[PDB]
Amino acid sequence: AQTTLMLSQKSDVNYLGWSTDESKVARQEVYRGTTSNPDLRERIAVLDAETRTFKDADTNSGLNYWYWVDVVSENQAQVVSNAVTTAPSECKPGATFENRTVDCGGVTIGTSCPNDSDKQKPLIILKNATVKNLRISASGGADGIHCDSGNCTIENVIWEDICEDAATNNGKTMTIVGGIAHNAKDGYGGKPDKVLQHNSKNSTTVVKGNFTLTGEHGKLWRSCGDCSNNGGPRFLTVTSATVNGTIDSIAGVNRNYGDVATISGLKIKNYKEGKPPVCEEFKGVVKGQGSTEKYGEKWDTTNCKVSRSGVSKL
Ligand SMILES: [Ca+2]
Ligand SMILES: [Zn+2]
Ligand SMILES: [Zn+2]
Ligand SMILES: [Zn+2]
Repeated sequence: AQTTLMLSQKSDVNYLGWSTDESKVARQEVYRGTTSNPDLRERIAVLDAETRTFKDADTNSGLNYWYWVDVVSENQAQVVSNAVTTAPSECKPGATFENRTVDCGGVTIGTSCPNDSDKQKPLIILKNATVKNLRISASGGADGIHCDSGNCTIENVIWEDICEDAATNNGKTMTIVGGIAHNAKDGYGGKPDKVLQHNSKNSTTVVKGNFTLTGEHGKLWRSCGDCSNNGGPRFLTVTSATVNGTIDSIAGVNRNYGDVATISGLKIKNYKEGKPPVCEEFKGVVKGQGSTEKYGEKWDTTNCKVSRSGVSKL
């Protein structure tokens, strides 16, 4: 088995994101040191087997740090990641991956993110494919990653500043496994909007592995509200995610099209009921054939399958 680790620094917090192919994970341990010597690293956290992200806010400004993540199997196997530090090739813009998994090895890719653009291109297109360990540059997020057919997995991807959006589901099932997505007010792409855009129908967007949002965001997922040839049903399944920053709302479902958002394991910084609203119901429309409407935040309804127990203060 193997584990690949990536690091992203945000607001004096070091965020770690990793992917692992170990199938029987029991626990995961985070190690840190002030030097590159792995023999001197010391454990700073013991985590459950499901998360794929971690945040370290206990560092001093005058030091550099090295991190490693040890994925421990039920049978004592130590699957240790590469080291990452704060100390100062198939994955290229426009690439399409089909029916296979591509490990980007932690490289960075990006093009641009022009102000006021009406159309931007995807950096990576997946067709029943998986991409893992990739960083999207702050100034070149363009239209993120597209799942254009079948089942796609976006595993341990870091968006330094989401441009139009982070990922788009134009396929059957798009799964986000871990990853860290940053957005900011006045950042690239304008006012923060959605992270995950969902256009296909009879399809699902899945969020797990403690996908983490940092900075300021519009919403985590939106079933297209006014797409050409709009309709549904569109589904969202959230089992583990964290918002360590601010967000306007979490999910937007078009209840008239049968959309259903099923949410639990959601942690939000300083969460208060209604701040932010989690699942909101809307009326979706076909472009040019009517106006959308917002009905409001809902709990335990047909289309908003989220209970108060599904969301908590981080
Ligand atoms: Ca942005
Ligand atoms: Zn987009
Ligand atoms: Zn797109
Ligand atoms: Zn596409």
